[PDB]
Amino acid sequence: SSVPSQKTYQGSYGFRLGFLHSGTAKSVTCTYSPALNKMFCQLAKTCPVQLWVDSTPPPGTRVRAMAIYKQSQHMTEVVRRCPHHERCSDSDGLAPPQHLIRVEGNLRVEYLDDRNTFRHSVVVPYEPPEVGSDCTTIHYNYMCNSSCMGGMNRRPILTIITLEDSSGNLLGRNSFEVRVCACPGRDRRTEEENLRK
Amino acid sequence: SSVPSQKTYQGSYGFRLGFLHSGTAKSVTCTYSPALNKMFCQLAKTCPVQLWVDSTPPPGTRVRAMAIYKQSQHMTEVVRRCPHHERCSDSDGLAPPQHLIRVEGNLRVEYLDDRNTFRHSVVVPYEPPEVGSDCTTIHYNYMCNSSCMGGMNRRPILTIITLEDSSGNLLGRNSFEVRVCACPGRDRRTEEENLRK
Amino acid sequence: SSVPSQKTYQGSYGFRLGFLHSGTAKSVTCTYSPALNKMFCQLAKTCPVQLWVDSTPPPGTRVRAMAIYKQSQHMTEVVRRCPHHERCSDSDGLAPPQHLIRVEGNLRVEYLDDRNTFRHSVVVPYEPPEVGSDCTTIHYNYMCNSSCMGGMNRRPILTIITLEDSSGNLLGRNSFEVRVCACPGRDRRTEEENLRK
Amino acid sequence: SSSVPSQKTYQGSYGFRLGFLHSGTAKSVTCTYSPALNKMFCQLAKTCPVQLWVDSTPPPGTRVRAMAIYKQSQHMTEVVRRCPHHERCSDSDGLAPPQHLIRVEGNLRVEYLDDRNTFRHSVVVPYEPPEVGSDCTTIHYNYMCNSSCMGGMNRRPILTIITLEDSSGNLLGRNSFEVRVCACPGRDRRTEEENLRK
DNA sequence: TCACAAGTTAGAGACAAGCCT
DNA sequence: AGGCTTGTCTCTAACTTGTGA
Ligand SMILES: [Zn+2]
Ligand SMILES: [Zn+2]
Ligand SMILES: [Zn+2]
Ligand SMILES: [Zn+2]
Repeated sequence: SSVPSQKTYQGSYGFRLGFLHSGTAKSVTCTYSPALNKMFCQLAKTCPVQLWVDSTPPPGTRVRAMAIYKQSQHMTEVVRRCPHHERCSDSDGLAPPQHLIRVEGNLRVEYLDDRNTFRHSVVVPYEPPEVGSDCTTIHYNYMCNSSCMGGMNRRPILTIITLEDSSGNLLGRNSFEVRVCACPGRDRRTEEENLRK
Repeated sequence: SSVPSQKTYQGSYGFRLGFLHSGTAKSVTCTYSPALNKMFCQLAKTCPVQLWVDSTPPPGTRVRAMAIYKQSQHMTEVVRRCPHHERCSDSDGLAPPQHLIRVEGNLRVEYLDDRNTFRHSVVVPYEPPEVGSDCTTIHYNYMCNSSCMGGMNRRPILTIITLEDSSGNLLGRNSFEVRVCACPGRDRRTEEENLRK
Repeated sequence: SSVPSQKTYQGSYGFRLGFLHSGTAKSVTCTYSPALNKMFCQLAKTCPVQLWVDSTPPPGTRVRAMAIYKQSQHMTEVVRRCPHHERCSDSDGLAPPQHLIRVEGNLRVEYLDDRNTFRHSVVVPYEPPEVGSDCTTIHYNYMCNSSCMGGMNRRPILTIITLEDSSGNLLGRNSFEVRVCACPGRDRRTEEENLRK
Repeated sequence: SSSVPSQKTYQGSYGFRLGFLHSGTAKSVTCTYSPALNKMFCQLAKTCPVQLWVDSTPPPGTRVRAMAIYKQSQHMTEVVRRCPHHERCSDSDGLAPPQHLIRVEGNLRVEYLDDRNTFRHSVVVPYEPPEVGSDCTTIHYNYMCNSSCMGGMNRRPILTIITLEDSSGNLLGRNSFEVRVCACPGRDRRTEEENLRK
């Protein structure tokens, strides 16, 4: 219920977000719009999100992803999966059915059903970039189209990536808008070229 | 799931179906296509169906309405409501959430499934035309759009109306196709003008 | 399945990959394209890969070969043999049926299943160049066409050659694209001459 | 290997004949029949209408079996089944076992069979008289693998044997036709015809 | 009554690509 | 090996179809 802050806060470690340049090819599964700060992606397909830091955080550091409705009218409402996809039986064996945001590839992922705020969140332990890399990449999945009747229902959302210590304190925070659709390449091009109005 | 017969059969009482002429307007809620034998109607809106008989059946006679998928590859599936709509709580106080076809106004209505075929059906006791009238009218509601994700899923259906004695024996039968869409007038006009081949 | 990095990393030893000049003469079994960094080869045929290093590594050092899908959409998916080639009598007695990449000769070869990751890989104990030669050559086999239905399914892959300490630490890695087809000479000549567009 | 059922056309005591729909070699058709080749070109999992013609209505309890056998002699004794790939992806009919190549749409009294001795796959429906004004009974068949499926039919042509049987399985009538399951029926039929003459 | 939003589908040739004249 | 075989791409588009000036 209570709205988590979305204010971009790099913190003491210079926590920034990175994405791949994929282009609006109309055959792409996931693309990012720097102008809109928005990720257009297909249902249940891979969403590569990069983590850039000026300095390596202490071990036991985890990262948290949470979805919140963008419009102020809907902010108090928890982001859940539509009743259909919830009973679709597509679980990876790790993620709860109702959760929208999943993490594939990571073995020690945890899924949170917040006792008080009722909000859904997913966490993985932070890992420094492999030797010679510049950043850590996390693959996210979104388990419902933005237009799904019974959940997001054509309401745009934001994904909040939060860097936490082992205790759960805030270290860094960044965010980006997400549209889950059938044609990311088409809808990104359309939406970008509509911003002129 | 064994497929109920759909062959029309007027029987010993000359059981016929009647409909209202509403015309493919722009703001119409329900419209019947004689050429297609198909009823285009909005979600949860009133669908008037008339019952015509040559001779008044014995008392205790019941009228059943059942929905089946028209296409052969889907016939063996039970027609229900989408996971979303069966949880929206729009219940009229009488109908169970998962039933697609409702009857409004009729207090002596019963909502049934079948012991073996598992199919949903709604019944009302047949009442003769009040003196002056030549038929009796039943108001049906369809509680899911034909395109409902998780429900009918863009699959067209047939509504089978059967005249039964108290025991459940067949007395008469008729049927028609149903599209539950947002714009009945538009979609009926489209399908009819597409039949020109 | 943790996504293994394709970060080309020569490390402290200057680990580089070399190949034989075989030419795109139709009727070659295995050829390498320097421009594409891509190896075109026939099914189950010998693929010579030689290892170039500035300084001889300590004994107990091993060389690991692993397959991975090039595209981001499929990167999360493990690389296996098609369901058909899995169950046909191919096994040399050493290699598991599921594994795509195997090593000819080299009796000290080991194939792992990676309980946690589930990713297939094959290892060889590193042996210094024989006297006169300036590199160590390894003969690899690819046990499925790139176009194998149910397997790679026309999706291009990369082979990740990693240099490892016995404990499994990273010393250096390189990678190259692999197309397993019927006509390597034809397909290489075609793909190279298409890059001019 | 597995023994070979006879393919010889035999109309029997009831004049059992096969009928097909005239569809033409369109460039977007899903199923077409070539009278010159006695061959049906069709897409995977798409409906294949097959008609059953009889002179005299046979006794009640008589059945209709459909079975696929390889046409070429060196492959006839091999059993025809779905490729290892298509076998493992749910295509479920709601009825049909995953491994069966030939399916039947609509008919709920369908049975998917496996011979005790020949180990061959076969699909059986109870014979039902023409609902007149039809002069024949039509059956919707599916083929759940392309003829070129690696690990399956593997580009080997096949024959579909339709047999009219009594309750016990005795032969009453038998006809057959060649089947190519491809992506482009209209193209492949037009090609092979324009190759047969002359 | 239109225009838009946002998921599903289609054309036949131009190719991909494995196999056999 | 050249020719052919045979399934896929290209993929806008046009078509669904519910929602909105
Ligand atoms: Zn959904
Ligand atoms: Zn619904
Ligand atoms: Zn294979
Ligand atoms: Zn197959």
